[PDB]
Amino acid sequence: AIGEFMVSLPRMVYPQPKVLTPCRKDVLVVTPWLAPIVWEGTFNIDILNEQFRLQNTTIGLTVFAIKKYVAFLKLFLETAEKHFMVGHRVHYYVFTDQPAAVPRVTLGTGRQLSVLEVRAYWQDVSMRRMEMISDFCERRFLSEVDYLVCVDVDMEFRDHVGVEILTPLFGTLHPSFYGSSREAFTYERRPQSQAYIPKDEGDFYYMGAFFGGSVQEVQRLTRACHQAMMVDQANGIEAVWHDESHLNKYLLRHKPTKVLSPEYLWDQQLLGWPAVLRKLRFTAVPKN
Amino acid sequence: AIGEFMVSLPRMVYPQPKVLTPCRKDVLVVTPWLAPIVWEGTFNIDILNEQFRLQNTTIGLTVFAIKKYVAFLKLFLETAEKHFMVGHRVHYYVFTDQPAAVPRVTLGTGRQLSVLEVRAYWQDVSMRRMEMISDFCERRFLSEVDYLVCVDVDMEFRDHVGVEILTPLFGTLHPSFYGSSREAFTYERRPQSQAYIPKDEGDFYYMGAFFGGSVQEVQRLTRACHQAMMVDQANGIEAVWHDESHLNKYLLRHKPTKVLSPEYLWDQQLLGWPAVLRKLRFTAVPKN
Ligand SMILES: O=c1ccn([C@@H]2O[C@H](COP(=O)(O)OP(=O)(O)C[C@H]3O[C@H](CO)[C@H](O)[C@H](O)[C@H]3O)[C@@H](O)[C@H]2O)c(=O)[nH]1
Ligand SMILES: O=c1ccn([C@@H]2O[C@H](COP(=O)(O)OP(=O)(O)C[C@H]3O[C@H](CO)[C@H](O)[C@H](O)[C@H]3O)[C@@H](O)[C@H]2O)c(=O)[nH]1
Ligand SMILES: [Mn+2]
Ligand SMILES: [Mn+2]
Repeated sequence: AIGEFMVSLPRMVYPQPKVLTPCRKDVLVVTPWLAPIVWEGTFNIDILNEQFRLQNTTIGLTVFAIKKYVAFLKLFLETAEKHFMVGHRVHYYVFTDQPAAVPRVTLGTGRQLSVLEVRAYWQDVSMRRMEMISDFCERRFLSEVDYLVCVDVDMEFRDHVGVEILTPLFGTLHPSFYGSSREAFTYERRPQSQAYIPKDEGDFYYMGAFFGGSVQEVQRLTRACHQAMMVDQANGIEAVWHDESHLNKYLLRHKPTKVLSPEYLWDQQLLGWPAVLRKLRFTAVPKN
Repeated sequence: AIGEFMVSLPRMVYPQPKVLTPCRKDVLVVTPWLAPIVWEGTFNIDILNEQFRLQNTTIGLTVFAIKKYVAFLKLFLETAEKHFMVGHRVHYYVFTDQPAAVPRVTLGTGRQLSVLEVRAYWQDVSMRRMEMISDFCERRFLSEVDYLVCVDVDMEFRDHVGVEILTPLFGTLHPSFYGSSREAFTYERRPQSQAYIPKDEGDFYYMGAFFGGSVQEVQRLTRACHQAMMVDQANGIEAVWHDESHLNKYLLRHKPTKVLSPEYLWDQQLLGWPAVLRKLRFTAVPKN
């Protein structure tokens, strides 16, 4: 449950936070709109686990595995079982055109998986994830989970991804652009697109492969992006990076209440393991 | 309004936040439970003003001026008009035993003041602020304001205090203890008190002179503190720092969603103007 009466935390013994000692001096840990940017060292997971378990939090995880991408499900789900929200209630929603190709993955207690069949297939395909999350699953998600997390399938968990990410609305810093100036961001730059962002605007470049929030906020985001993509289709334009371009426009105009660092979306083959990353949590798998 | 549909921000031109450049390297800007700690340099007030004005936010400010403390009202209110939530809707609630001693202070547009008469007077006096904020003003605050801010009167505003503070629940770092280790904090240490905190617990020492949040969360806090103070009275014990001791116990067990730095509660006569304070926003007036 979100927003409901919160019982007291129990007594806990942990290191005192010290006002004159930053957790991290090498990175920005809060946005200019006072949203935490989540890096290792910024959170005490024991405190957060307590807070979220006291609310009996349920997290939904959506993932699409259409056509050949069903091959990625086994590693995705098996590593999610090792690293994603362990100890919390989790409901996986696997959207696929091949229900029989979903691997039988053994789940920990308090965790469940639903296979949701969708159509095979390009413009309706580009809008598929945003449309599916909003238009068709609206009522189900509201009844079943407190938060939704929406990720790419061509990925594996290598380390902890937990309740530190949960908040009304979050996006994730794209691993290729976190050091870039805004003029270099690959936002949609054509004013004829609903995703248009001028060269003097932009906070961050968020990747389309990991976003989430409360069910209400995720449905707001996905509905807005779906509607904007439909306008573009009607006007004969497709944004340069498809749903990611629209996600970036949305998060510019509706600031996220947390931002995940690139620990949460990394490609080691492409980008190595820089000093600023203490953990590589959720990482690209080769898709050639 | 809180928690309601949020319209898009307009286009804004402002400096890009840079991931590899902290706003502040000299202080902790986020707690281990991912609450921002509000210091100058951590927020873009233009973004925040936009967000809160788009919600037509109304802020209530409670202040008690009983017996000789009515003398502090003129400077308190006149400086609040210069610095507190300017541009936003503000409702001052002045609780006093001398309604006729409230100074006639000229208010900016969209701002109003209500004089609420209370009894003169020691144990019911110690609980007065927490009881008054909870038990008697519950319905009125819910109908009239979105956030409540609860402050001492023996104070003046010298610089901006604005919507950067607003959040479901906040406390303020006590200016005398922000560099102290938790064992040195003047928490109530007797296990016979409801305010008891052992020497190995505690995040911060919050001052009783500036706390706030949403109306719901402030009523939860003030009700809990009032109830705990009544238990102590029944058991023949008064906590070492009265309502502040109880506030500290509450905020240990119910973590605040922002923490205000000592910019927001300072005594220059006692503590000077240290390098870590870029602004002195709300400061002690002599009360001899
Ligand atoms: O045949 C398919 C194709 C895709 N998918 C699904 O879509 C997800 C994104 O695609 P991909 O990972 O290739 O792109 P990335 O380059 O890692 C991710 C980026 O590029 C996309 C276009 O390829 C979009 O622009 C997206 O917005 C952006 O983030 C993929 O993980 C699957 O869950 C599927 O199930 N079957
Ligand atoms: O005759 C009075 C006495 C008080 N008040 C009201 O109470 C507020 C707190 O008291 P004070 O500022 O003296 O204490 P400080 O030392 O600045 C504040 C601290 O000490 C308190 C006891 O004196 C409590 O322990 C409190 O919890 C703690 O923060 C004061 O600002 C007035 O709004 C009033 O209206 N008439
Ligand atoms: Mn991908
Ligand atoms: Mn005072």
